[PDB]
Amino acid sequence: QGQLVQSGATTTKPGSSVKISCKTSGYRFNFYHINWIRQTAGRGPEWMGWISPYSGDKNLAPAFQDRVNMTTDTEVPVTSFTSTGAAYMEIRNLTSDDTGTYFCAKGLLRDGSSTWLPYLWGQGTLLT
Amino acid sequence: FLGFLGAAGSTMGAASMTLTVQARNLLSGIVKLTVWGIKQLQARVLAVERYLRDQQLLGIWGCSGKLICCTNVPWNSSWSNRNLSEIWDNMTWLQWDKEISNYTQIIYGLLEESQNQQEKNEQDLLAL
Amino acid sequence: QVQLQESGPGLVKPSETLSLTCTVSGGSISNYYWSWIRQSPGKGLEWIGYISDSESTNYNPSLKSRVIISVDTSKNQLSLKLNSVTAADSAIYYCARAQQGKRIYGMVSFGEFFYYYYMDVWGKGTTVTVSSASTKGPSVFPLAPSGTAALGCLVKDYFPEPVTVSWNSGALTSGVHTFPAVLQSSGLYSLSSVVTVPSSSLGTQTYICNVNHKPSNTKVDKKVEP
Amino acid sequence: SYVRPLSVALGETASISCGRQALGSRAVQWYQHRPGQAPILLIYNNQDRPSGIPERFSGTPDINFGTRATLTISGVEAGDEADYYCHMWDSRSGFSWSFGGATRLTVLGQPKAAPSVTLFPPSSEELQANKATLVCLISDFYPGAVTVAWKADSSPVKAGVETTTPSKQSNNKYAASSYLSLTPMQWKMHKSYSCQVTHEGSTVEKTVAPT
Amino acid sequence: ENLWVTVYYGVPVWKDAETTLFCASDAKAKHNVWATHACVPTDPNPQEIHLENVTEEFNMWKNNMVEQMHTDIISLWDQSLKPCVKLTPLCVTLQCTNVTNAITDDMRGELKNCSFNMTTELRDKKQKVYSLFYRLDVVQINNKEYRLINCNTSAITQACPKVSFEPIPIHYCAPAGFAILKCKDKKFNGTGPCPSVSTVQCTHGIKPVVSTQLLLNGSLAEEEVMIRSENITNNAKNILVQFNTPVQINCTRPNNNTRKSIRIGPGQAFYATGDIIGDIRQAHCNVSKATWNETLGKVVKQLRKHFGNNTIIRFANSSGGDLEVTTHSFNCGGEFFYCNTSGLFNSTWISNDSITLPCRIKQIINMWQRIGQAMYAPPIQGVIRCVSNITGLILTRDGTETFRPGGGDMRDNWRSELYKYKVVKIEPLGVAPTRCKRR
Amino acid sequence: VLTQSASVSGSLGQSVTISCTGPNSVCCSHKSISWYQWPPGRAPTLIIYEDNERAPGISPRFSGYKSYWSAYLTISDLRPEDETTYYCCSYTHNSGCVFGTGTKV
Ligand SMILES: *[C@@H]1O[C@H](CO)[C@@H](O[C@@H]2O[C@H](CO)[C@@H](O[C@@H]3O[C@H](CO[C@H]4O[C@H](CO[C@H]5O[C@H](CO)[C@@H](O)[C@H](O)[C@@H]5O[C@H]5O[C@H](CO)[C@@H](O)[C@H](O)[C@@H]5O)[C@@H](O)[C@H](O[C@H]5O[C@H](CO)[C@@H](O)[C@H](O)[C@@H]5O)[C@@H]4O)[C@@H](O)[C@H](O[C@H]4O[C@H](CO)[C@@H](O)[C@H](O)[C@@H]4O[C@H]4O[C@H](CO)[C@@H](O)[C@H](O)[C@@H]4O[C@H]4O[C@H](CO)[C@@H](O)[C@H](O)[C@@H]4O)[C@@H]3O)[C@H](O)[C@H]2NC(C)=O)[C@H](O)[C@H]1NC(C)=O
Ligand SMILES: *[C@@H]1O[C@H](CO)[C@@H](O[C@@H]2O[C@H](CO)[C@@H](O[C@@H]3O[C@H](CO[C@H]4O[C@H](CO)[C@@H](O)[C@H](O[C@H]5O[C@H](CO)[C@@H](O)[C@H](O)[C@@H]5O)[C@@H]4O)[C@@H](O)[C@H](O[C@H]4O[C@H](CO)[C@@H](O)[C@H](O)[C@@H]4O)[C@@H]3O)[C@H](O)[C@H]2NC(C)=O)[C@H](O)[C@H]1NC(C)=O
Ligand SMILES: *[C@@H]1O[C@H](CO)[C@@H](O[C@@H]2O[C@H](CO)[C@@H](O[C@@H]3O[C@H](CO)[C@@H](O)[C@H](O)[C@@H]3O)[C@H](O)[C@H]2NC(C)=O)[C@H](O)[C@H]1NC(C)=O
Ligand SMILES: *[C@@H]1O[C@H](CO)[C@@H](O[C@@H]2O[C@H](CO)[C@@H](O[C@@H]3O[C@H](CO)[C@@H](O)[C@H](O)[C@@H]3O)[C@H](O)[C@H]2NC(C)=O)[C@H](O)[C@H]1NC(C)=O
Ligand SMILES: *[C@@H]1O[C@H](CO)[C@@H](O[C@@H]2O[C@H](CO)[C@@H](O)[C@H](O)[C@H]2NC(C)=O)[C@H](O)[C@H]1NC(C)=O
Ligand SMILES: *[C@@H]1O[C@H](CO)[C@@H](O[C@@H]2O[C@H](CO)[C@@H](O)[C@H](O)[C@H]2NC(C)=O)[C@H](O)[C@H]1NC(C)=O
Ligand SMILES: *[C@@H]1O[C@H](CO)[C@@H](O[C@@H]2O[C@H](CO)[C@@H](O)[C@H](O)[C@H]2NC(C)=O)[C@H](O)[C@H]1NC(C)=O
Ligand SMILES: *[C@@H]1O[C@H](CO)[C@@H](O[C@@H]2O[C@H](CO)[C@@H](O)[C@H](O)[C@H]2NC(C)=O)[C@H](O)[C@H]1NC(C)=O
Ligand SMILES: O=C(c1ccsc1)N1CCN(C(=O)C2(c3cccc(Cl)c3)CC2)CC1
Ligand SMILES: *[C@@H]1O[C@H](CO)[C@@H](O)[C@H](O)[C@H]1NC(C)=O
Ligand SMILES: *[C@@H]1O[C@H](CO)[C@@H](O)[C@H](O)[C@H]1NC(C)=O
Ligand SMILES: *[C@@H]1O[C@H](CO)[C@@H](O)[C@H](O)[C@H]1NC(C)=O
Ligand SMILES: *[C@@H]1O[C@H](CO)[C@@H](O)[C@H](O)[C@H]1NC(C)=O
Ligand SMILES: *[C@@H]1O[C@H](CO)[C@@H](O)[C@H](O)[C@H]1NC(C)=O
Ligand SMILES: *[C@@H]1O[C@H](CO)[C@@H](O)[C@H](O)[C@H]1NC(C)=O
Ligand SMILES: *[C@@H]1O[C@H](CO)[C@@H](O)[C@H](O)[C@H]1NC(C)=O
Ligand SMILES: *[C@@H]1O[C@H](CO)[C@@H](O)[C@H](O)[C@H]1NC(C)=O
Ligand SMILES: *[C@@H]1O[C@H](CO)[C@@H](O)[C@H](O)[C@H]1NC(C)=O
Ligand SMILES: *[C@@H]1O[C@H](CO)[C@@H](O)[C@H](O)[C@H]1NC(C)=O
Ligand SMILES: *[C@@H]1O[C@H](CO)[C@@H](O)[C@H](O)[C@H]1NC(C)=O
Repeated sequence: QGQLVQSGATTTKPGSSVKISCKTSGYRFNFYHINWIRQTAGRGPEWMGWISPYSGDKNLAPAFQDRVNMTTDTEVPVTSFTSTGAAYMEIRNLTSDDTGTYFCAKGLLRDGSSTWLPYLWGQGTLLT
Repeated sequence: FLGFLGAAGSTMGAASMTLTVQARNLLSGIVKLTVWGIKQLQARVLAVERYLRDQQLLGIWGCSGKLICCTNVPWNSSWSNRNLSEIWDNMTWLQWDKEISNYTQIIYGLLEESQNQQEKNEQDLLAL
Repeated sequence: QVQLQESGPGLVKPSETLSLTCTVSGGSISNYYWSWIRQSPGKGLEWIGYISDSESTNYNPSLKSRVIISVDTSKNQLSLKLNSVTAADSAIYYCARAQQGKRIYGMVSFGEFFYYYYMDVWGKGTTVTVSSASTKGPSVFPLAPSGTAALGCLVKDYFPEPVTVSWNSGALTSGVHTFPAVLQSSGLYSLSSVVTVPSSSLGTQTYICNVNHKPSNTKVDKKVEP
Repeated sequence: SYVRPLSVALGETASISCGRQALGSRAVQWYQHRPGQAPILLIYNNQDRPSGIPERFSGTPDINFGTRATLTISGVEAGDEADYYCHMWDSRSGFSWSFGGATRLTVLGQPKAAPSVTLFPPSSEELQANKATLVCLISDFYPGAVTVAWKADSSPVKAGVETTTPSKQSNNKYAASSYLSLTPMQWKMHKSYSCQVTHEGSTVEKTVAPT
Repeated sequence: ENLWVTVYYGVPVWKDAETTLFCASDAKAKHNVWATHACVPTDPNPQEIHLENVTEEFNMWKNNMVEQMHTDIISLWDQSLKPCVKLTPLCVTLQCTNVTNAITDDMRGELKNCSFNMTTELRDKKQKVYSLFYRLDVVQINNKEYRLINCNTSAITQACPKVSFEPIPIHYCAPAGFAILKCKDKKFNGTGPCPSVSTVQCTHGIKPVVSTQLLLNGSLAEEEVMIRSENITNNAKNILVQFNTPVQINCTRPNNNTRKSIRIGPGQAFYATGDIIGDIRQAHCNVSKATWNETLGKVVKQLRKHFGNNTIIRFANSSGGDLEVTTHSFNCGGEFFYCNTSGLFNSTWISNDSITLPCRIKQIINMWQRIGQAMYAPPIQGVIRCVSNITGLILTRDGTETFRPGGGDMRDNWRSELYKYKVVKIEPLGVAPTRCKRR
Repeated sequence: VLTQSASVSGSLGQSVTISCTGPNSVCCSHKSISWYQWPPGRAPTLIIYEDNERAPGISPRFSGYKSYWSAYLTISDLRPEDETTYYCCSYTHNSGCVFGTGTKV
């Protein structure tokens, strides 16, 4: 299973910096990367970056290199294979061209050639 | 090298490469009528007892003295519909055994006769 | 700074209350503990009892039955009364200042301690004699003399001890030798005191005896000369 | 109570052991007592001594159980001859009413001293009272033991004598008296009366006659 | 896509189970009651393997190592008492008096001097002997006649005076094919999924210390102070407090006792308390009033996390029961102390020098399981003084909330040390699909 | 830079084939292609990863193929819910998903 609920769909004007949450359930939070992808209206869907909810290792697209901040906090064990985690993400030099719906998605597998691939997605959040 | 049971949380494909590290710890360790003697001796008999129960099946399936043997019974998908990359690069042996737990006694059956008939065919073939 | 003076009758009949007093001089009375001790011939020192600073009593079980120790803090006078006196009760009765010591061996909270008493300053003692025999004053006679010369007086036939003798009402003190008395078979003591003196002083420095025997209330004096 | 003798030589060090051992932690007092005199406290706590007592008097402290209460007289002298008492207090025994047995210290090695005999004839007022008494006065001798013998002329007389047992003087020597009582006739009728005092090996005599 | 069953031997998979655990002890050689000389030696390199990415669920209140250790300690004691001398001839009529008096009014009867006729090494001869007995080992009859406490209820056996009761580390190990699972989470409640898990062959060195109310010489929390219970909302489930800072406690029996060997019979000697050399004092324990105040202050803060920041809780003394329950009972240097703990839990805590504890001594200690067997502890000579850490407590709520200590069930002591450990069996056979086929 | 089909469509029963290609920086033989079914503004869905392997539960009607110069996504036997936009990914193990332009069917 696994379900990734997201934050609210609130709006703010340029220059600011907003944080969007992603609360995971039904799967081990530490076993799969967390990926964030944006569907801008005036552009094709753009992969922003993934981080490891285990190794803490991050990797973003160069179009977001010095403007984004993606973090996670430790998981809460529920059963031997179910945890509850959270994943946070912000943008710095933000304008109104960054408008769109934002998603969080966990990785596909935990080994192989398609480990981090966004497999299980969230509900999306409407922005400015 | 993670040690005995070191890859117990690692993927089935990963743990399957360190099988000797569990195999050699299966009857060794540190194991008068005193209470400690009555205790320590039945700990000695219990280790050899369970060890030969597993080796007997390993022999009755035609896998004596090998940590990975391929068989001839096919995978009835009702046991587990999951795919290979979904298994070896995703699940751990612990949760796998939890899923396939009911069908092990069934699988242990066709493994028993697939060898007992294969032994019978190589005896017909060697009669020429 | 603190001295002590006993005071006694010298004689008490068999079966009668023996009364004594002790007057402290120099310190307060209701501030310290005070003990009574008596020494009879042969028997060692005997602790009689003691009184606290807050004037609590505690008597030796040897004679707890017949002893009452009191105190009068109007002055510094402490008393003793001993009922049903018998012959064995004749002794030299001392009183002394007992000081309380607290010996602590374990935990004071558990009461692992005890109190010990010790008498640090003592009186001079007072002699009392138990005898149904009556009192009697002495009969001092002169012992005239004849490089040095000696002269004395013959305090004859008194009962009981003691008898105080001094020469020249207290002036003559060197060379005096007062000898212990003599219990004659008649039952009454006899004492003699002499003083060695330069031979030339015989004329005419008067040498006057001074005999006191308070049990009979008979103060006497006499002179000597060749 | 009963008395324990102890004899130490002069100059040596007396060690007076307490007659009753202690069952626990102890608070022991030492009193010095010469008969016919007020006792003086030597040591009140196991080792503490009041003022006016020299350093030659010492008592053992109670640091560990097992030590025995012993009074130590260092450099003994003739003035140390007395009864010594051990007032023993401890944790396990109750109220120490008794001062305990007395240890009578006699110091040896004192120098021998000869008597000072002085005889007196009966006084006139005594003879006036029809009673005659001669008084022999012996003093300043050591050791304190003398024999007295009265002699009417040459014949001996023993009826009428009354002699005092020796008694210590403040000079640490002993003194004694004796009184020959007699009728005033057997004083005049005899030639002379003599008091013979034998001390240690020698005898000494003073005589007097009615004149 | 042709998938076939592939057999694997040696797969890292286990399941919870129950097995007989054997003991290991370090080399130190007389012989202690725990028969640690009869245990295998421990490896000086206690190999611990960390199980990365593993989270197992623990439950110290359904654990079996505790229930197994509890029976081992009992069996070890029955084994040790078996060859020692029976004291059934000692169940006679005792003519007892108080020992030396002259102090506190009603502690003279705390220990008695007792004369009694006793068997000798010849059948037709008797001997009148005496012995010092504590008050808690004898009862009156009603005259100065007394009788051992156990004579109407149980039989009596004196401990072979060579075996020492000083507890020493025990290492519980699992047989081959099994494994011990350690939970290494520093905020572990005792129950629930433990995120940090490691496997060990044997547990650490566990001293089988039997104490009451206060848990002595145990393991320390690495952070905070942890409170543990099955159902904390249930007032009939004891609370197991575990400190992280040990509060030292100094206990002593000052009376210099003496042992008196008494020939009860042929080859049978009875060791009686002969005499008390020196003073007769009181046995007691000190704990620093400052530190016991502080560490009792970190107990109440973690207590509020289940009862409310505004709620006010208080500590009282034991509400009664058997002697071993109402007192900090334990063994110090050989003799069994019973220290009144009123001066330790007597404090009410609101929203936002040292103390001394009078102890008494028994030597007729009986069994907390079946009544019918009781031990005489032979009197230890000299002066007793042991210095120990208080590392935990055993409290009890009543239902403002009040907490009083207690607990006379031995296996609560073992849970305070075995909560981290879990026994599982290995199942090295695993089947899975692969694209490989035989021949 | 990873261009896919402009647009295509069919009818219930037949098939469609969306393309996906680009220069030697985005495609192909040295990179893996994944395909996503993505309704506009809502939760997307993985359908194919590393060039033909389909995610769990994906109906066997969906198929992936990869030539040396362009990857394909076959959607046989169409059904109503397939009216969607489809994007292709280009990715290796240690990088990110370079998405494609788009294709509505
Ligand atoms: C757990 O917790 C427990 C509770 O906290 C704890 O229990 C404690 O146990 C210990 C030991 O087990 C106990 O310690 C004992 O303490 C006794 C009392 O000591 C105090 O009092 C004395 C005397 O006080 C009087 O005198 C002084 C002047 O010196 C005055 O100032 C006082 O005010 C008082 O005098 C007045 O009051 C009296 C009563 O009101 C009146 O009678 C008097 O006229 C006055 O009015 C003090 O001297 C002590 O001071 C010393 O200690 C302080 C710190 O406290 C230091 O600064 C310094 O070193 C001081 O010297 C103290 O205040 C002690 O008596 C006892 O020690 C003696 O007894 C043992 C056993 O019997 C002996 O082995 C030992 O050797 C000691 O004997 C000596 O002293 C006695 C008495 O004089 C002598 O008779 C003996 O011969 C020996 O003398 C030798 O040594 C002397 C010095 O030691 C020296 O002076 C002599 O000249 C000679 O050389 C022991 O130490 C303690 O009390 C317990 N706690 C409590 C609260 O009770 C337990 O340990 C804890 N731990 C556990 C269980 O593990
Ligand atoms: C416990 O559980 C966790 C969570 O599941 C496991 O962690 C996961 O392990 C798997 C395999 O071990 C990982 O998959 C691999 O992912 C890498 C991608 O990372 C590479 O790229 C990063 C970004 O450029 C880069 O930072 C990395 O480089 C170093 O830096 C980090 C800094 O933290 C360091 O931690 C790394 O170890 C590197 O040293 C890194 O290079 C990918 O490269 C792998 O692909 C290769 O290997 C596979 C086979 O494994 C092969 O098929 C490929 O062709 C290719 O050769 C591989 O996909 C996954 O990323 C981990 N994290 C997750 C899932 O969140 C952990 O292994 C478990 N341990 C135990 C003991 O059970
Ligand atoms: C416990 O009670 C017994 C009595 O059954 C006590 O034993 C007796 O103790 C007294 C006192 O010490 C002994 O008398 C002593 O004898 C010695 C040696 O002869 C003598 O030197 C002493 O002066 C004193 O008279 C007695 O012999 C002894 N009897 C026996 C049978 O032991 C014992 O002391 C008591 N112990 C305790 C700790 O209370
Ligand atoms: C908690 O642990 C400590 C230390 O491990 C225990 O202290 C130990 O206590 C015993 C008995 O009191 C000591 O044995 C004795 O040692 C002295 C040394 O002088 C010796 O004279 C005795 O004959 C006896 O052998 C032991 O040494 C001591 N250990 C240390 C390190 O001091 C304590 O008892 C334990 N607490 C409990 C409640 O068991
Ligand atoms: C991303 O944002 C988070 C906000 O949660 C930052 O985390 C905090 O940053 C501040 C500022 O330096 C620190 O003082 C805090 O200790 C950080 N942690 C927490 C839990 O607040 C984080 O620093 C940001 N990213 C980077 C790279 O700085
Ligand atoms: C009481 O607790 C303290 C603190 O845990 C113990 O002291 C430590 O003891 C261990 C084992 O010997 C050492 O590794 C530490 O270095 C010690 N630290 C300090 C600061 O002493 C002490 O041993 C404990 N005592 C008892 C009897 O359990
Ligand atoms: C307890 O009492 C015993 C004796 O009852 C004491 O033993 C003595 O110890 C000293 C040590 O200096 C030895 O010299 C003696 O020979 C021992 N005597 C006996 C009879 O054993 C012991 O010291 C006492 N212990 C304490 C702490 O006071
Ligand atoms: C318990 O006793 C021990 C030792 O008898 C005490 O520890 C000593 O404390 C002093 C402090 O003055 C240190 O100098 C010593 O080094 C300590 N000894 C040891 C062996 O560590 C301790 O203070 C006592 N505690 C209580 C509560 O009584
Ligand atoms: O050490 C103590 C202790 C410590 C502080 S109070 C008591 N024990 C705990 C209580 N206890 C027992 O219940 C046992 C037992 C076994 C065999 C015979 C008997 Cl009589 C008793 C089972 C051990 C005695 C030993
Ligand atoms: C799978 O197993 C079931 C029962 O276990 C059996 O009825 C069925 O025929 C099997 N299918 C195959 C393909 O072996
Ligand atoms: C990996 O295994 C877990 C365990 O059930 C499962 O939920 C998950 O779907 C698996 N991953 C994939 C990609 O199927
Ligand atoms: C012991 O002492 C107490 C108090 O003094 C007393 O009540 C009790 O009767 C005594 N017991 C004996 C046996 O003397
Ligand atoms: C021992 O037996 C005798 C009988 O002769 C009895 O008088 C005595 O009281 C007994 N001893 C004790 C301590 O009761
Ligand atoms: C044994 O005697 C004691 C004395 O008080 C009593 O309390 C106890 O109940 C008795 N035991 C039995 C089993 O009757
Ligand atoms: C113990 O802690 C776990 C950790 O989450 C919790 O789930 C459980 O309810 C707690 N139980 C008690 C009795 O405190
Ligand atoms: C804990 O106890 C309360 C009442 O004491 C009870 O209602 C509750 O059900 C108990 N908890 C569990 C898990 O049984
Ligand atoms: C109690 O206080 C703690 C302070 O550490 C706080 O975290 C907690 O939220 C408080 N709870 C309540 C109910 O006040
Ligand atoms: C508990 O405290 C009360 C109050 O002082 C006291 O009366 C009672 O005896 C104590 N009980 C115990 C077992 O300490
Ligand atoms: C425990 O101590 C208190 C006071 O310290 C006392 O009142 C109470 O009686 C004691 N308990 C017992 C059982 O002796
Ligand atoms: C209990 O507390 C009260 C109040 O502080 C105090 O008066 C009493 O002495 C205490 N008792 C003990 C045994 O500490």
